[PDB]
Amino acid sequence: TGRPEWIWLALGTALMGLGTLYFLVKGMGVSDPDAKKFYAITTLAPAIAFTMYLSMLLGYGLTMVPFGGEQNPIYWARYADWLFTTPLLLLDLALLVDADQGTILALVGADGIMIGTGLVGALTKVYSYRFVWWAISTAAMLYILYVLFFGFSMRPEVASTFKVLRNVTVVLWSAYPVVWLIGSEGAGIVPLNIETLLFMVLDVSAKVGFGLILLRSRAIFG
Amino acid sequence: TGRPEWIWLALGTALMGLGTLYFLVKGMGVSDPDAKKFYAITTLAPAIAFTMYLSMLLGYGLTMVPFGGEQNPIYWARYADWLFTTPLLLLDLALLVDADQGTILALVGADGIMIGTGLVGALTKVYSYRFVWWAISTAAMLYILYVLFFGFSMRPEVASTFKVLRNVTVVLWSAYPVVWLIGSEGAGIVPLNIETLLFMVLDVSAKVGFGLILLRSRAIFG
Amino acid sequence: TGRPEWIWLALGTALMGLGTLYFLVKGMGVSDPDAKKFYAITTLAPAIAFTMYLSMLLGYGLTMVPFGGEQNPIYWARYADWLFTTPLLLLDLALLVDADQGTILALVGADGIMIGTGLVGALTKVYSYRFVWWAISTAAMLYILYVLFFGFSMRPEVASTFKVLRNVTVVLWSAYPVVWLIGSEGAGIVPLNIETLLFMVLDVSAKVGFGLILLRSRAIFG
Ligand SMILES: CC(C)CCCCCCCCCCCC[C@H](C)CCCCCCCC(C)C
Ligand SMILES: CC(C)CCCCCCCCCCCC[C@H](C)CCCCCCCC(C)C
Ligand SMILES: CC(C)CCCCCCCCCCCC[C@H](C)CCCCCCCC(C)C
Ligand SMILES: *C\C=C(C)/C=C/C=C(C)/C=C/C1=C(C)CCCC1(C)C
Ligand SMILES: *C\C=C(C)/C=C/C=C(C)/C=C/C1=C(C)CCCC1(C)C
Ligand SMILES: *C\C=C(C)/C=C/C=C(C)/C=C/C1=C(C)CCCC1(C)C
Repeated sequence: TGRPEWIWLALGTALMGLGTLYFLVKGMGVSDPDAKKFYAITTLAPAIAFTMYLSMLLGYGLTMVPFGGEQNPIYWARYADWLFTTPLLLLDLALLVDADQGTILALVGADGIMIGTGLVGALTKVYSYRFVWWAISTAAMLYILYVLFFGFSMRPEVASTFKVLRNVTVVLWSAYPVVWLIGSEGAGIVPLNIETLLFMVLDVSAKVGFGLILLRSRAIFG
Repeated sequence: TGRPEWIWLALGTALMGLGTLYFLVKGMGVSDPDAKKFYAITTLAPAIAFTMYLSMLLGYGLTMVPFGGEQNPIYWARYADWLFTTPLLLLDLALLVDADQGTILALVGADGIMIGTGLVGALTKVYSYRFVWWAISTAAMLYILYVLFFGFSMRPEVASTFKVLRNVTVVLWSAYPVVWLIGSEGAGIVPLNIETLLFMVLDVSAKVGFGLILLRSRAIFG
Repeated sequence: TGRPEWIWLALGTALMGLGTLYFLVKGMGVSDPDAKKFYAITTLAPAIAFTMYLSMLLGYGLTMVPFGGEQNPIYWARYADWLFTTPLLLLDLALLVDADQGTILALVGADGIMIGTGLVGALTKVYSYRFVWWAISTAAMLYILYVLFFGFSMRPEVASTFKVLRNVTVVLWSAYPVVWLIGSEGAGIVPLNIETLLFMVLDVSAKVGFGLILLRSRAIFG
């Protein structure tokens, strides 16, 4: 359509949907409780992602925010996307190590403050305050990843599995605040169509790729 | 008032409130844990429903959406209603059969995508895309009901109880996407005042009736 | 800034942030599960509160509502604040006595109807209906506190601890609907800058003070 980033919203819609289906069919048959939790958690993300990517593609997940002298297109559906799918990722990581509730409660709460303050940053009309919200949202993320290491006697399956998804996690998660800071929402260094592609690349890798790495091990079975 | 559907919003407000009270007084005395969960879940729905029906009655739960050449009155409070009360219904059904977490997580998540995409459909200005959101929301519902049967060794109390509320569930739940598709939100086949009545009839039967069928058995006691 | 209540939004921002930090550092080291839940719950509130107080301070958490012949400044971030932090308080109180799920589900649900209908009251343009929402929100709160006493064999630690925070709870919680009713949102008896101070005084005492009373006892340790 008229928006150059359309192609990347369409490709991400497509990869999120083909990914959930894969996951659905993959999930049919399974009857292991625990396994019935990663499939759930793991399948729902691009499931939710699918709808949120489609809401962007069709234009619903978009709003205009004025700042720095203009009308900046802002896809709030991302935050609705992540606010629902980041704890799924942290729940998959959490259940993985068997985290006590107090820390899981601490992770999703920092999580909604992370997405929550990320979304506040996204829609704040005062340019310099956008970077205050980023800094608090980055400190919460920066907080979560700190727990993601020394925040916690596991089986060598889930654990080695835990190294991967955590390292893929720091790099992936930390890449998100850099793309925000450099794209149209932040300094405006990188064009929205490139930022959209970077986010869809992280989202598909986060949703589908990270998905394709977790459930393909017996780290998930009880 | 000026809106012909007012009478049905007022009657539903009334039946939701008299229903929660019934449930409240009914619930006082009870000290069985499990039983303390159906009363909770079961009472809260028309409790929440009451407030959401009243917000419609008083006009707050209403917004105007342009499409197909006009300003269509849209009661978003329904989705806020269902987004909060449909998992209560699925939690009552779920706890009922004792569903593992992975499937309960899978049901509420499809559930918020169901209400979530239903609400997206409801407020999307592009007429043909409204029917795409309906189709995904119907596929999630269509998904949930599929689990509602072959998605799972129970006592003959909860189980026979489970036949009822599930069958009342498929017919009730499946009636909702038909009323949406045929009313003002969808094809506009049926007037808003008739659609409102159908929804309030399903909502009262869903909230109060379905309520009046569950807790009046020892299928709920531990 | 131009708003006289700014000073109180700035002080509350500050006290909420210094308070979470205190709590964070206090929380580092702890490895007791249960204790890892009060710190979580307890720390997150002024954590969330911090961001919501800052969103008010910077102007984001504010909207204008017309009624009684004018444009009344309304800080919706409070409800987003409380909707997220009141169940944390009730979870701290709940876990404290070890409440069965049915009642905890019943408390947060009345809770979101309390904040939920409080927020509806806050943004309703019809003046007399604002007081209907207050009355339902007060009845839910009035409901929660009723459970807060006779809504439930505990250790003399958590229990005596329970007397305090509950009594501090009724007075604190009940003070909130009085400040609402008397401030700019309600009868307009008390100026917004005084109402803001009263709420920040309750919020800081609720978030930080109530915080500073709970975790400083072994009522929290397992
Ligand atoms: C064969 C299997 C395992 C999966 C393929 C199903 C297709 C849809 C989504 C999965 C695609 C690829 C794996 C995810 C990995 C990535 C790091 C995602 C970023 C790349 C984006 C475009 C490149 C191609 C791919 C989408 C296959
Ligand atoms: C006597 C008991 C069990 C309940 C009556 C309390 C009143 C309020 C709500 C309950 C009403 C009726 C039972 C619910 C069943 C229905 C299928 C609802 C649809 C009907 C709507 C109008 C018809 C009358 C009734 C509301 C009694
Ligand atoms: C020394 C410790 C325990 C705490 C101090 C850290 C500072 C920040 C927040 C804590 C402040 C005070 C305790 C909370 C109690 C109150 C009833 C709050 C209302 C008072 C507001 C202003 C008065 C001063 C104080 C904020 C210290
Ligand atoms: C969908 C999956 C992933 C893991 C999404 C993760 C996204 C982030 C981790 C976001 C952090 C953000 C922060 C830290 C800074 C401001 C805005 C963001 C929301 C992009
Ligand atoms: C309040 C109780 C009940 C069971 C509500 C159930 C409602 C639905 C099941 C809705 C499904 C919808 C779908 C399937 C299609 C588009 C829009 C709806 C939200 C009405
Ligand atoms: C942040 C901590 C506390 C305990 C906040 C508690 C707030 C209330 C208890 C609010 C009740 C309200 C009611 C009862 C009446 C209408 C509006 C309010 C939301 C202020």
